[PDB]
Amino acid sequence: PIIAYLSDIGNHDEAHALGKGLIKTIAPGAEIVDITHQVTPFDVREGGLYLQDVPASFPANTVIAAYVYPETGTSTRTVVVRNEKGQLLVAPNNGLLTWALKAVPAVEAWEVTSPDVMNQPVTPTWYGKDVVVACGAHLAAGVAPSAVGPKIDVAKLVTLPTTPAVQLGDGSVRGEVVRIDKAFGNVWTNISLDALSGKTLQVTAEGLSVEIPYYATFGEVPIGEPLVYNNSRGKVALGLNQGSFLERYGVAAGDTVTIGLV
Amino acid sequence: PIIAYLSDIGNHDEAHALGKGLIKTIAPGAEIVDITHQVTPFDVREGGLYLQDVPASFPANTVIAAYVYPETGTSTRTVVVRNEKGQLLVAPNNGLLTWALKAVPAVEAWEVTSPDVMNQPVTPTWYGKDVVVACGAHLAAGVAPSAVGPKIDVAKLVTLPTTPAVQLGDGSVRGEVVRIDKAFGNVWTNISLDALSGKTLQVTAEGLSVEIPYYATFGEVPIGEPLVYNNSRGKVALGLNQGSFLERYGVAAGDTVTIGLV
Amino acid sequence: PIIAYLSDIGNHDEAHALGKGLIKTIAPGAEIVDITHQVTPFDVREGGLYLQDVPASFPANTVIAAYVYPETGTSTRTVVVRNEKGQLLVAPNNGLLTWALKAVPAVEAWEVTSPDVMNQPVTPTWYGKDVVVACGAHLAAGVAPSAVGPKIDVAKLVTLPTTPAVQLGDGSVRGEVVRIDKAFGNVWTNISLDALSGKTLQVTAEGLSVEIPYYATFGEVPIGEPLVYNNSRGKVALGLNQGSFLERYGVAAGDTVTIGLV
Ligand SMILES: Nc1ncnc2c1ncn2[C@@H]1O[C@H](CCl)[C@@H](O)[C@H]1O
Ligand SMILES: Nc1ncnc2c1ncn2[C@@H]1O[C@H](CCl)[C@@H](O)[C@H]1O
Ligand SMILES: Nc1ncnc2c1ncn2[C@@H]1O[C@H](CCl)[C@@H](O)[C@H]1O
Ligand code: MET
Ligand code: MET
Ligand code: MET
Repeated sequence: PIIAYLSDIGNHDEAHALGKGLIKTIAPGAEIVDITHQVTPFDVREGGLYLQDVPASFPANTVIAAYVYPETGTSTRTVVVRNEKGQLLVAPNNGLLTWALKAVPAVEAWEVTSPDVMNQPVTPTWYGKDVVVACGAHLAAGVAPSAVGPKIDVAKLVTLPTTPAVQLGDGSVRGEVVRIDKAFGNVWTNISLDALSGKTLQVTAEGLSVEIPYYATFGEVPIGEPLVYNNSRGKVALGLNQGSFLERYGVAAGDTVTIGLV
Repeated sequence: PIIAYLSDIGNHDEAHALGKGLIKTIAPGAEIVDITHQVTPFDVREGGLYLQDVPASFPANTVIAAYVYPETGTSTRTVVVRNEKGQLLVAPNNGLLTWALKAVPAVEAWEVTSPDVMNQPVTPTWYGKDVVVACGAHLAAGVAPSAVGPKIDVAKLVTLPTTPAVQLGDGSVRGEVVRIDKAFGNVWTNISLDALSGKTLQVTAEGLSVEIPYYATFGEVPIGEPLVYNNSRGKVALGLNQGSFLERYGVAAGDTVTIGLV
Repeated sequence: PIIAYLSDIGNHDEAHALGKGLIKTIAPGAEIVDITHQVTPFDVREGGLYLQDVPASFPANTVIAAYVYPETGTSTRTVVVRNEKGQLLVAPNNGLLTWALKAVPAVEAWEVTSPDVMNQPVTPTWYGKDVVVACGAHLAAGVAPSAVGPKIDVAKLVTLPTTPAVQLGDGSVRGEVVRIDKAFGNVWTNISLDALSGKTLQVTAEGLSVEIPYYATFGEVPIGEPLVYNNSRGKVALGLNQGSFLERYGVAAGDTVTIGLV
């Protein structure tokens, strides 16, 4: 069994590793694979976006244990979700799993109430470790999901709002910068390729209007010059060959962007 | 067997991983779990604080291999310590293990002198890899601790000084900021809750004097507002709900802080 | 089997971990050991330098899967190399493996052409995951190297240029700062000790000329003062005891440096 592990606690001190110690105590045979622990502090949306493509990439016998949990020690509970692939996801019921479940939908869910899957005495400021990680490790060790607490309708899993890309009427699409690919400065939108229907495109945002060609990969434009492309996760992206589209055009996550032909 | 691994060498290049290569060469069956490699360069105190809670969180069959070793290649030796839980700790004898052993005390110790647990030819500027990690991997592979070198009285393990919290006489406690919880800006003191005996508290430091209520977790105060709480490791902490108490009040590690009722 | 994994994609989000998911899907029994994912974006030279000492440190049954692949989705292919130790290396054929193969030379090589070792449909902007990592995992799972595609003469592996240290005639050596040891600010040159033949040395670069003694380790000079030493990888290095030689003298990677006796 594999536990895929994400938090916003950072990798710069022992905290994230104390969770790993707990995993090994409960499930010594579980293989721990970090997703990241560098989610922006308290940023449930950034964390959930990071989780979107994890289900498709990991084996079906994976437990995804993930928390960005500024609600720790409150009425906000942790949930377990079995998705269509056979994976189990454990997380605060705060919208963290919105995109992972869009990608690979939930078939059953449960609320985590049983102390026998918790690390007691649970500390109020770290439910991330003592409820989420603890329960993920019990699932990895073979505890049945239904033994964590009551079933709950898939419909009661909290979701955060997602802005659809909208076709405007002439052929251009008004959408949104979903995230920055921060290592490189590439800009990832929510605009699907099949929504625009070796052509060129007009791209519009508050800062500017530029004409940019479409290519399959960075190297099909000269160093420093821009391209629109289809990114690894199926959506329209903006970049510069071996440069930072973020720094040059100052785009930001959440900025409305409008894209259309010629 | 689990090797829990900490250094100040960073995770930004291959150096920390070359230790992992050495572990796998000596003990292919050992599971490597990083603690962190981002300890501040040369900061034995920060490293040792990071190690304090590792013994309680990890299984008893764990070897804690840890170095912040600006004394590498000198007369400062490496030691092996068996603690009350059955874990083995390997580290420079430079105070790095002060807090881990406060938390879970040493029952026996040894000086590392036998070359058969060293990666020879030992390089003078990296005893961290060639003595500490190498010996940790031999311990993980089954080498007996007594085979590393001479026994030494627990009393000769080097410790760094620790400032006790002092009750002043009226009911307030003069203490010290032990560390900053850097991902979030929470401030961790050495003041125990049972030392202050839903109340409010006066907190005093050089920068300021403010009145702050006590709660069990961040979410019991509105976003942006301060709380005193009991942190996950048993000590009094200062934070802001989804904010940085460090940045707002400018507190620092090592600052004397005084806290008392109403 | 061990997969040693390097990229320039960063560890701050899920991308590097999606490769790990793919590894576990193809080779669940493979142990994944990160080298680093913090190579500077697009910096093939920095990545290859990081890989130089990996072959010697890792077991012979290691697959080194490494990519800094700004050529992804282009005619630049991925290669498999068996080196003298029995390890397999998988990487873009773009010079990334120059130094790893200097250190432990290639005995056979192959071009990766067979789709049966690729993660199809390969995405054009991430050959790093879908060709390099995918093929590394198949090798770890037992696929034979010759089954990846056509053999190629070791001579056709792309290399990047390396500047030799040159003895100038009087006894001083003109060389080059190969890399900065970034955690600490130590300066690593390409000058061999046996090329200079408890003495003192004159060190010359554009910024300055200073006299610096030679010692085996940092602690043999007082805190804050400079030393020339032999670093862990066999070359002449410049540092300050518990300080940053980079910040004090402003040296940089690629700066010509000249060193000689008295
Ligand atoms: N000052 C603070 N205010 C609100 N939430 C905080 C916090 N410090 C840590 N957490 C939150 O504690 C969780 C562990 Cl359960 C992390 O996920 C973090 O999001
Ligand atoms: N310029 C320098 N001065 C003093 N100590 C140094 C150093 N560079 C690395 N180390 C020290 O070398 C150790 C590996 Cl044995 C690290 O733990 C580091 O603390
Ligand atoms: N805007 C960009 N321009 C050129 N190359 C880029 C890029 N963004 C990512 N990569 C390159 O994509 C690889 C994955 Cl195959 C990484 O190794 C990276 O070097
Ligand atoms: C930017 S890293 C290269 C691959 C990335 N997944 C993309 O499609 O933009
Ligand atoms: C600040 S991260 C949340 C948990 C942490 N251990 C604390 O008690 O402050
Ligand atoms: C600078 S980290 C200490 C060891 C390093 N490998 C060196 O020789 O400079």
